[PDB]
Amino acid sequence: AMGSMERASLIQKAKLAEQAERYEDMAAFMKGAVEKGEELSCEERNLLSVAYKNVVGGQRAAWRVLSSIEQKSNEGPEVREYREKVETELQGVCDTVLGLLDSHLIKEAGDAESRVFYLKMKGDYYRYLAEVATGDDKKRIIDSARSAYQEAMDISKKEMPPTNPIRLGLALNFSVFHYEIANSPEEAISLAKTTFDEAMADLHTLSEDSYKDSTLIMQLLRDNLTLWT
Amino acid sequence: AMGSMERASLIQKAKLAEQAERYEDMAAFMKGAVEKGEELSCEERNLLSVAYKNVVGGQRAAWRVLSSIEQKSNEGPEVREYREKVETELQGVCDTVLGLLDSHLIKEAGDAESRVFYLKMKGDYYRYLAEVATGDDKKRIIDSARSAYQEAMDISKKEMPPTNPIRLGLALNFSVFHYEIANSPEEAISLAKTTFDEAMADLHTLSEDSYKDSTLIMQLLRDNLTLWT
Amino acid sequence: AGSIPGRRS
Amino acid sequence: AGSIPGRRS
Ligand SMILES: *Cc1ccc(S(=O)(=O)N2CCN(C(C)C)CC2)cc1
Ligand SMILES: *Cc1ccc(S(=O)(=O)N2CCN(C(C)C)CC2)cc1
Repeated sequence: AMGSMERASLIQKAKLAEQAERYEDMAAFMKGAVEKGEELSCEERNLLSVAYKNVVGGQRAAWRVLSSIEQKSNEGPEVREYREKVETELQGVCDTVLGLLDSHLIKEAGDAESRVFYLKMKGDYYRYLAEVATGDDKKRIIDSARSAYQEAMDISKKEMPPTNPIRLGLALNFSVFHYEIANSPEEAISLAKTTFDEAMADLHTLSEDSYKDSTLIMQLLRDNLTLWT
Repeated sequence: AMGSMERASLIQKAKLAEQAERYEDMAAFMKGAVEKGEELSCEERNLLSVAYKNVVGGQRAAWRVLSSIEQKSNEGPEVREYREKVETELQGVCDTVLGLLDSHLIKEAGDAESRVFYLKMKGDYYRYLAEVATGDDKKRIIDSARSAYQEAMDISKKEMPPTNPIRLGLALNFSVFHYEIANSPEEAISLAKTTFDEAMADLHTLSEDSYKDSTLIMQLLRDNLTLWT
Repeated sequence: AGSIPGRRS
Repeated sequence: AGSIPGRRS
């Protein structure tokens, strides 16, 4: 689709699409940029992630509305058919993102910051697949999310300080995985509390701007702990 | 696209798509329902209008963001190219709606309520074309909006009470046409004030529920008058 | 200047 | 439970 457009033009248009709140366009521009085959910078990785999180976030919100109506109706075929249509679309977007990570973003990512970022994405998009999966295939999808998050966690704990925002966001999302997907609320609570406490003890090392970045995500961990305890 | 789905199923799915905030799907379902060839009920006309107003409203908001960036940059080709892409998409949606009205919603609409509703839509979608048009073709597009709104106004004044919500919304949108498109602010102000005053004098005839419907749109006329005077 | 929002049934 | 919103660059 985007093979004839320059990489730099795809990046520029992804930024314009974000300003215009055109997230499907944004995601298509960033897919085109990934498919140029070069590694992504920190800013470009963020554009890729923001684009797809907005696309799949709208699909997930729609799927939840439709799934609620469908469950109530089971307390014609149209509600199920339309929930299935939205579900298939959502699965297709998740498969597209997972395909970009597998061909070839992860394998070329050698610095800890890029590798953790992509493995967190891989965990997130398997988690969104798990949200709509039913049965034993749900089990293998759940394991794929778990494995991606665990590898990211292992690298992050070895290579990044406890206040690093990607390390923090990874721990936040892995704790949500434990609570919401893996039926492990105590593991969720433990991980959120340990992550929060270890970040708090490292705040003294940070500049004012880094302090703001880290404390914002720490508050999200606290917000989940408040809801869970 | 939708030829194999039952009319009633398209209508049901358009309502589900509205609940799920899936307005492109909503518009595609209602296009499919129109193309079944039967006339639309009052509720179905509203679903058609809501679907396309949301689709084109997002496009217009994006076009305005991009047009602002482009004008600032004129104080590479990417901003113009992407504004042009969004503009072409917007024009395509407006042409699709206008095509449904012309084949064959308007010609089959004999009651005043349906005919005024469709002619107001026709004025609105030519007005959205006029917002992005440049030059002399802008003139013919502006005239097409004007002509559609004027025919709707003539019918509405003959056949509907001054508090009818479609009559009120038509007058509101025609006044915005005068102010924003036709460079006729005094005609805009006159039409809004006369419409408001004639509705106020007819409120005494209404039930509590009809009073609420009419006064809501009257407040929109007042809000424009406050901004314009 | 606002037209009819028209975005909710 | 909230994950990272992640929807604004
Ligand atoms: C998973 C994750 C992604 C990105 C970050 S971030 O780069 O530190 N940052 C992005 C933007 N920001 C908004 C502006 C609130 C929040 C996080 C952390 C974790
Ligand atoms: C142009 C126009 C369309 C529709 C109406 S309405 O049917 O009276 N009504 C629709 C929904 N409503 C929302 C719920 C506020 C507003 C107007 C009037 C004019």
